[PDB]
Amino acid sequence: TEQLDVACGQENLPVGAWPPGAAPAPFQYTPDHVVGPGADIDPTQITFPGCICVKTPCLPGTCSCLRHGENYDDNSCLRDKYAEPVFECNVLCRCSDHCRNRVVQKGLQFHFQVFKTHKKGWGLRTLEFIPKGRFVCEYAGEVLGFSEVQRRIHLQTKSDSNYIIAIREHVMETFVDPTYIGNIGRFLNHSCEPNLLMIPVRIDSMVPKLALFAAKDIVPEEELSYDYSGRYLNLTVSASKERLDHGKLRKPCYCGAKSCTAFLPFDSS
Ligand SMILES: Nc1ncnc2c1ncn2[C@@H]1O[C@H](CSCC[C@H](N)C(=O)O)[C@@H](O)[C@H]1O
Ligand SMILES: [Zn+2]
Ligand SMILES: [Zn+2]
Ligand SMILES: [Zn+2]
Ligand SMILES: [Zn+2]
Repeated sequence: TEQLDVACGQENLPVGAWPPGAAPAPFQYTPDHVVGPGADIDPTQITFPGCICVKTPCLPGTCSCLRHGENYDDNSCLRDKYAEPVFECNVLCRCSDHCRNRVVQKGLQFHFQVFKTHKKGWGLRTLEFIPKGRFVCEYAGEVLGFSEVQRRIHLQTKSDSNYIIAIREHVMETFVDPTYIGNIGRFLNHSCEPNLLMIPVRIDSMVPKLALFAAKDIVPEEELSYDYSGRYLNLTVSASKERLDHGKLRKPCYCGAKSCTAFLPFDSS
């Protein structure tokens, strides 16, 4: 039995695996964050009451979800010292599901493929063109507390892929770990010159979605990457987004970028 869809039917579109007859190490798929040990906020619970727009579209000035201008353009592309927080209209907003401020919530819109890279283990690539600015995928998994993070990191062995990420927004802190239960974003490799940008996007919950948007046009078969240090295009003091690992060895980076630093920029413990 060859597993056709790495996402197990749980996303809008299947995600294939390559090469034929090869599959990544098993994990439990989830399209969305789930509660993990130490989480104090259930990421599935509604926290935000939404906007009051019902008679006319949600627009800046009148939509309490759009207090910092439109997040997205009409093609659903992300527009664009302190960073403006992004809120989508949510399950409680009475605007229609066509509202231009509903984008991450709509889910995957491209066909991706988990594939064996030359030196980085499995990665994720697109099988189709993705326009600059378009939502690509979340990085979703168990939402953990700080001590649980510490507990898991300290067990990371030498060949372990490291997946926990720490999001700090200035402090709101969110730890997401798709190691055991996670979505397809867990397969994104790091690049020193990546093609995705991660933005914390709030929808129903105070626990943000870690939404990756295309930072440039991405062509078919192009591998999808983001910066594990979270520095790429991160030009405010407001939001650090750091992948964590254990141990003092600096792991080599094989991203191939001209500005490669030669090391994978985990925050080590
Ligand atoms: N630019 C890069 N250079 C070398 N290894 C990388 C890399 N980006 C990601 N990795 C590898 O991928 C791990 C992060 S999880 C990313 C998916 C992973 N390659 C997998 O097969 O499941 C890293 O710990 C490292 O093993
Ligand atoms: Zn509104
Ligand atoms: Zn709204
Ligand atoms: Zn709306
Ligand atoms: Zn690199």
